[PDB]
Amino acid sequence: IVNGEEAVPGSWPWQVSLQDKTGFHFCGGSLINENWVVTAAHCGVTTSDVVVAGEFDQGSSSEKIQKLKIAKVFKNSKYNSLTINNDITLLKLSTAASFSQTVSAVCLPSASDDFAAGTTCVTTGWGLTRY
Amino acid sequence: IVNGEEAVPGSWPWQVSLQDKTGFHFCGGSLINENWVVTAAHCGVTTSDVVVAGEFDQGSSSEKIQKLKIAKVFKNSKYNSLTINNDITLLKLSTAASFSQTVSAVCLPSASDDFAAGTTCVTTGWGLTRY
Amino acid sequence: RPDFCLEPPYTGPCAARIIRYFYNAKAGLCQTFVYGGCRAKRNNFKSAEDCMRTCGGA
Amino acid sequence: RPDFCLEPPYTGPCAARIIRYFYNAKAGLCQTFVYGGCRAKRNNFKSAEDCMRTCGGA
Amino acid sequence: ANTPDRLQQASLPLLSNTNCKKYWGTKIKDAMICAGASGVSSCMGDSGGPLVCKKNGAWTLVGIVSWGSSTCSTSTPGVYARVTALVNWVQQTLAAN
Amino acid sequence: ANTPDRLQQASLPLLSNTNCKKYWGTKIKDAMICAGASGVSSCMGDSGGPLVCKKNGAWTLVGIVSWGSSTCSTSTPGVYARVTALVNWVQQTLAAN
Amino acid sequence: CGVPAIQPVLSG
Amino acid sequence: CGVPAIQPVLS
Repeated sequence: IVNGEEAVPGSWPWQVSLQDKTGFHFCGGSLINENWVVTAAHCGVTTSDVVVAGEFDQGSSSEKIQKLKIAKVFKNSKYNSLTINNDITLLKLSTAASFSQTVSAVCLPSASDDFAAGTTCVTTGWGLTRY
Repeated sequence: IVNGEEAVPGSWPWQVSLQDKTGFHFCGGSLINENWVVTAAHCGVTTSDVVVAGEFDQGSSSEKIQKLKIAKVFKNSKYNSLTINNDITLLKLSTAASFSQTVSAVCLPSASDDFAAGTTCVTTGWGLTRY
Repeated sequence: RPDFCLEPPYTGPCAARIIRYFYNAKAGLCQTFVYGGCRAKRNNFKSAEDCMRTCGGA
Repeated sequence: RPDFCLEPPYTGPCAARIIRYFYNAKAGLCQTFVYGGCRAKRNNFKSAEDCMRTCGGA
Repeated sequence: ANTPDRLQQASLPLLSNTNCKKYWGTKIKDAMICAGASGVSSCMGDSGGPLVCKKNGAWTLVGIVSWGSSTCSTSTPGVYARVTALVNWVQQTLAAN
Repeated sequence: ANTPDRLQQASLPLLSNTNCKKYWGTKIKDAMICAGASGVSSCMGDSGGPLVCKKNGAWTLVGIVSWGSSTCSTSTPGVYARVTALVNWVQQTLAAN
Repeated sequence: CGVPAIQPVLSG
Repeated sequence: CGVPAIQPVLS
């Protein structure tokens, strides 16, 4: 996030880090319950990647995180790799997340929910703070 | 070679290029007969690399070369990975090179040969021409 | 080699941080770069070996 | 991570042209470089994966 | 050139499709929602993470970080997968698995 | 940079051990021979290739490109594996294989 | 869902 | 050995 600010630690407890087997962060995601993470289709997640829940400081080796293996990847078959439309993938975890002070789920809307233009919302992540 | 010059094509017919399985050149070597190449121990050649004989222009896909598989690598067991002393390895080819106008062997000295200081000698290769 | 081997690496418009390989004709070998996850150009490979087999020597 | 992960890549005195990996802390990932074949420093790996397992995040 | 160690956040407004199309035109498709152009920007490493708004007191996933300016410009709209257009697929997938 | 496509050559003089040690000191060992410091230099990609001298009219392998200046300086001695010190090992290895 | 145990603090 | 069929030209 460019020109954002540091989150209060643990205050976005659905935010996960998607990492390869060496620990390299390549995408974010959101817990929607204890067994499922929703992320973007273009992230290209596979069952060799891992979901890291409970993280704040990726450079702290002492933080108490949950490293969760992925059992199955469900990319939306309508993802359009030319137009980027329908850019959503679900990850079924092989072991449940354990919900806690720092790990829990975001709510999902109904399909008919209307969020008005101009509403102040929030986005979070470990992406670049400068291009 | 920095500040050298282009060789007459084929005029150093013992010169080989040691390449990985993709064609990347990492070291030179010299044919000493149809079945053996001598090179440096620090080149780290394995039986997955290949000896390319008869080459002049590595950027010419049409030049007629001999890509020769390596059956066995004989690194001098006295090679000193700290001092770089005894820096020699032999490669036994799994198939003999076919000697020709552009492929043939360099002679080897006797252990007692004296090559006097100041003798003008020649070195050849495809190493960098500028660091 | 294919001319696409000479093009600079292309991160693209998506916002992922995905490690890929591109051929660097100035250096003569493949190098890593960060790909955004969509709209890859052809000088974009999942392994150094794929990259060098396709573009090596360009 | 080990401080050796923060050192620039070291080609060394030998004259080979051997492709190796080093961790680039400015970019946060491992990158290829040309190693001369002797006297490697520790930020010098035979695969990107080895490099990232040893230095990733330094 | 490297990512922050510590999790970042940004507040930002949702944009109407009409205002989003003033920059991106026909690249905005029916399962996309725009937000930002407000002095902040998602950038490489953020993809797949959340865009949340409050609904009845609880944070609700409205977008998934997807694409935008190729230099992460803070004055152009960020584009996000529109969860309302995709949540029926989400629920069907969970129910079948 | 990148390597040249086309095979290069350079003429260069052998150096006495004493004169080579005036630059490299005790790093020069008994199976090494020096050549150059003459305006040319071996450099990365040349290793393992030949340093040949004529013996009774025939080109004879006197050195194997090994190591030298870390920037391939043309004014410092290049160092080569000394084939006369290693050729008994060569002949033994051939005879056994 | 959607109610963090540690409340977020946003600038503005 | 050591006698190239194509003669080198050295400057």
